Amino acid sequence: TTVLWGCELSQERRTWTFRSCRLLLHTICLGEKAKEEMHRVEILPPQPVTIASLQASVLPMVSMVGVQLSPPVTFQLRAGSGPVFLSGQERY
Amino acid sequence: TVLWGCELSQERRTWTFRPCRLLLHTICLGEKAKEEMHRVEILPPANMQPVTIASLQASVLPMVSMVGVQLSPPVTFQLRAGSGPVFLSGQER
Amino acid sequence: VLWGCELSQERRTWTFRPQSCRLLLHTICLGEKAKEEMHRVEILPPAQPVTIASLQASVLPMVSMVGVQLSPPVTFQLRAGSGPVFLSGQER
Amino acid sequence: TTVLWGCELSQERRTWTFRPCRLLLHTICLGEKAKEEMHRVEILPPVTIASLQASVLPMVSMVGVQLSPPVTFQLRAGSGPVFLSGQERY
Amino acid sequence: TTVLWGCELSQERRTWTFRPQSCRLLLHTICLGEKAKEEMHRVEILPPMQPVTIASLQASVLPMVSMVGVQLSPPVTFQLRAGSGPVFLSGQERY
Repeated sequence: TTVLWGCELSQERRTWTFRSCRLLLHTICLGEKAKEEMHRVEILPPQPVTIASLQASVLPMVSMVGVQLSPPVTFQLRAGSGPVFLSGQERY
Repeated sequence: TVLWGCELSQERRTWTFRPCRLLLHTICLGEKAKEEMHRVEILPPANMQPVTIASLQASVLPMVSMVGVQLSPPVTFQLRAGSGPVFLSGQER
Repeated sequence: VLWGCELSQERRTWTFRPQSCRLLLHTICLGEKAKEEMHRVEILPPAQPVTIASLQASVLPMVSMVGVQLSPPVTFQLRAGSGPVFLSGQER
Repeated sequence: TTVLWGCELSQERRTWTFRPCRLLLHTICLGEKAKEEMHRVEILPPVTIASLQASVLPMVSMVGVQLSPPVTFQLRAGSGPVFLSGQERY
Repeated sequence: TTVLWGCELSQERRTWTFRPQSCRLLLHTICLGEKAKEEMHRVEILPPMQPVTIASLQASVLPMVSMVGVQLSPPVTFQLRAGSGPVFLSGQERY
């Protein structure tokens, strides 16, 4: 049974934790409100791993369909104001 | 098994798929779409926040290909930001 | 086997026929000769069209959609732009 | 068996042929030394598989395409260099 | 058993080798840091045979790429062939 999953990161709310046997991570997208500075999203333990770098006037968003993450997973907006959205599916 | 497609816009920013599995392939801006960024969401089914699946803009990225996304119906797409047209393609399986 | 086609304002359509009961669609690419306007490629019904790609020379000259499998007959149409636009795939 | 595979195309070497199995093709990338013109890469029996340009799209990923050898790539337009990467399987 | 993997390449560390029944490095994304300057970056894999180029990125053009589905057999040596970075690689160690 797969359920749709999503989150929004920003400078005000820089972190989000998924914490169902696997998180299927599909896309990462900038919101229309996001400033122009490069954005960077990392996954934190339990060093950080950078999974995406995006910029409004250069690369709207990115697809990474196929990535499957083992929970718990913490995302952090390591650089930029956001909003930055993430989409995916929980599967078990 | 069956090809699927839908165009979202200011006139129609919402669409819902019902019949097993929507394979979602690409999302593309139309040549008549104006400059502004466009954002496409999937709404949660009624039973917390819409899930953003694509951000596109004509001068910087006019489409994206997310082959491998497989959605269970009903699925409601919404054109959250932008006037469109924005197209969606995929297959009903 | 390997399969490809070129669409243009002169030749706007290109129908695939004959295993070869599956067309794997891999990439869609603008030619270096395509002019600056946005290009849109749709797939047409046998007997509403579905847009599968939007491209523009100065913004995004190609796209990969490896994984799409289509059931023949498939008719592609260059709905907008003058081309050339190329498609590639693998008859399966 | 799997072995990493790569080749480089350019005006000085327009084509490259892989043969003695499937070639898993991964990415196609412009070199930093490349010029600014649009580059187009074909597979010759031609089928165009990529268009790239340094100031617009310097590479593309094609993880999933599997080719039956022999396979000949051609730099149909542009001066290069253009790199291809993949994996020989079996 | 799968574990998240991530490395950072730069002028400082312009080469990293992932060393070892079985294990595959699943290679997911390669992304420029916001601190990378304007030059083109190119990342190779060096034979444990010439180097193989796997990505070309540039901040003002294409700051990252996804290559989900690439499964590398160790040993795998990554090299930042052109560019000062930082450039980040992400993936998972499987099995």
